[PDB]
Amino acid sequence: PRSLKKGPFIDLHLLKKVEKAVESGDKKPLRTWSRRSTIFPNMIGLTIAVHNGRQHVPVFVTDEMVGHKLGEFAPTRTYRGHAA
Amino acid sequence: ARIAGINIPDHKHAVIALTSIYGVGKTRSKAILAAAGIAEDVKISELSEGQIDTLRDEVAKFVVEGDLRREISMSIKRLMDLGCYRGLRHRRGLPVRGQRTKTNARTRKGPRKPI
Amino acid sequence: MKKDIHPKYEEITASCSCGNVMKIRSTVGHDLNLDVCSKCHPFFTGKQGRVDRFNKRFNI
Amino acid sequence: AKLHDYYKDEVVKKLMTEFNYNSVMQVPRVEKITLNMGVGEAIADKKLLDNAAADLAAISGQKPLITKARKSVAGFKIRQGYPIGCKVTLRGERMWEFFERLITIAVPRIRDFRGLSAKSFDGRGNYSMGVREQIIFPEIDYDKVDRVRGLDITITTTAKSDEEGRALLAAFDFPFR
RNA sequence: AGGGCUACACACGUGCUACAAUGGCGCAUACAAAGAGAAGCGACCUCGCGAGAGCAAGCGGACCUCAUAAAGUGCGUCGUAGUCCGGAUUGGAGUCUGCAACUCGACUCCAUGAAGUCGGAAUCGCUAGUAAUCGUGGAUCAGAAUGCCACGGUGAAUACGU
RNA sequence: CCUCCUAAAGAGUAACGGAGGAGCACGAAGGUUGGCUAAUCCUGGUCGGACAUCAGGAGGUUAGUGCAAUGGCAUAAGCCA
Ligand SMILES: [Mg+2]
Ligand SMILES: [Mg+2]
Ligand SMILES: [Mg+2]
Ligand SMILES: [Mg+2]
Ligand SMILES: [Mg+2]
Ligand SMILES: [Mg+2]
Ligand SMILES: [Mg+2]
Ligand SMILES: [Mg+2]
Ligand SMILES: [Mg+2]
Ligand SMILES: [Mg+2]
Ligand SMILES: [Mg+2]
Ligand SMILES: [Mg+2]
Ligand SMILES: [Mg+2]
Ligand SMILES: [Mg+2]
Ligand SMILES: [Mg+2]
Ligand SMILES: [Mg+2]
Ligand SMILES: [Mg+2]
Ligand SMILES: [Zn+2]
Repeated sequence: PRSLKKGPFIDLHLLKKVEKAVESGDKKPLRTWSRRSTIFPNMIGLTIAVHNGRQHVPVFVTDEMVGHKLGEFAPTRTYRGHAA
Repeated sequence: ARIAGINIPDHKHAVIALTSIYGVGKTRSKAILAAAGIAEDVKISELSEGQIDTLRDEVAKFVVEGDLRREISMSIKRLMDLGCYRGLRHRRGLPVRGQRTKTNARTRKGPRKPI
Repeated sequence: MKKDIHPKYEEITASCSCGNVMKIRSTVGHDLNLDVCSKCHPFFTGKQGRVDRFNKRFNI
Repeated sequence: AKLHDYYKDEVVKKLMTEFNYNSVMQVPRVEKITLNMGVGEAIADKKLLDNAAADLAAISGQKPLITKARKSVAGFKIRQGYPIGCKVTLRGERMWEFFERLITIAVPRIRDFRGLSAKSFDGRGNYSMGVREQIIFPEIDYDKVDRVRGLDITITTTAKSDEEGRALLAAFDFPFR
């Protein structure tokens, strides 16, 4: 994990979008490619559409998700089993 | 003998015997005994009731046994309930820490299941 | 009770770590040393998350 | 007899005040306590039925009655009359003394004891509970245990409802979560 | 830009680590060779259990640094147990590189403590400083070896014969 | 040879009429004295599950009877000593 002294990494464009969306009522999802950003407390209640490689998966942010990276909630591989 | 709700081996050295508690390894065993003023090569049988009580008092400082078990179960349930990558890996009984699954992964997957 | 058939059943002393001492009939024969009892067990007395943590580790 | 004097002197008063009973004879009583082991794995080994009956004897202070199959049951491979359990009925002095050993000694020794279910009343006032390991009773020697036996304990009460039964049990500081 | 090359009912090849007592653990203490280094190697000191961090010498080097070799030896302990064997897996907490460690890094600490008790048919290497075993260094490289390339230490058995 | 129906409310009553059983078992499964009461389901309860043993309730013989069927059987003929 990222060193504690560096703090939590979030992409600047996503931080700006989240500040804008918290400041003006809950809008449509936040379309983002920043799977690598940390989920901040000020995203709770927002719906964030995280790219998985092909699509933007909706992620409703709850408190239990805080501190995780957004890509943790948008699986990138499709697998339903072999011999199926 | 009876510490943290469990019986500790009576014939082993105290260091080894305390690692029978769920949540006590070798380092925590040394720490407990050095905080209770008891030599590590002392067999549990060669211990006064009062010294066993001191040992019990020092074990209650660490989360062990059923408290530790439900902590771990809560952490895994939280992962599974969130639906994060690690939660899905726990659900499907696959390695959670990035290991290859093309081969190996038998510890998580269990015995080979032929087609 | 019938004669001759039952376990020997006599009074002994149960001494707990917390200074509780109770005399009790039992089949154990000897005296007991209790590591816990009803007067010191934490359930009987009453001696029984992400946002907090994120904000404490990432003090800006 | 400690808990029987506690019942006669404190429990009756508490319950009479709470439920506004006219006669003390209405206060619920602990009528009996039955300890039962189902040892269905003794159809293979009869010697497993005895050793369980040894534990019960140690735990209750009372030779147990071997129970047997009311009817043949092909799912469990039991013919009618086959001995597949043991039980003790504790009454009076022995009942109150086992009740004290259970509340004050044995239940504190249950692994990860977080309380007993206040749900386990039969609808008529009687309380059943299970014990997963017979080791919680200090009569059962750990260095002498052959197999991890459990048992069930029923407390049959004269209470008319579950409300009254749980008021009676909680008057003895029964550890209901 | 984001994802994939890291998928996972499964099968094979090449390895690593074991299954222990010719061993494990603890303390103490001997004896190498080779090699690399400037956006690099980084001492000493201080802090941290630790990975590390802070400060900061020396060295383009038979000078400084990486950098105590380990097996060994002495003392003590474990006493044949799935164990004081094994160290997979997972939870929690961290460090560092790097715009960035979710997919998918290495490492640390606490906890956890799986299979495995010498491996079916079959099959491989090796004739001497070899095999076996023990550590060490380098290229690639921000970071990322159980692989590759190289270096010493200990050091066998057997070869009648075709 | 036994039980039921045909068989017409006493007995009896035929057909290559309609359905089943017997050719034993038991020194207790006989005698007697003392006691006892079922099936089934609901709720609670370690393993334990549809179904074992335990507790309570409902039910009231819908059980049981050494073996068919019928008629009996609680004062039990049923179950224990
Ligand atoms: Mg450890
Ligand atoms: Mg990898
Ligand atoms: Mg690209
Ligand atoms: Mg590849
Ligand atoms: Mg080890
Ligand atoms: Mg050089
Ligand atoms: Mg095994
Ligand atoms: Mg072995
Ligand atoms: Mg040759
Ligand atoms: Mg090597
Ligand atoms: Mg290099
Ligand atoms: Mg490198
Ligand atoms: Mg007639
Ligand atoms: Mg007529
Ligand atoms: Mg005629
Ligand atoms: Mg009679
Ligand atoms: Mg008769
Ligand atoms: Zn106590």
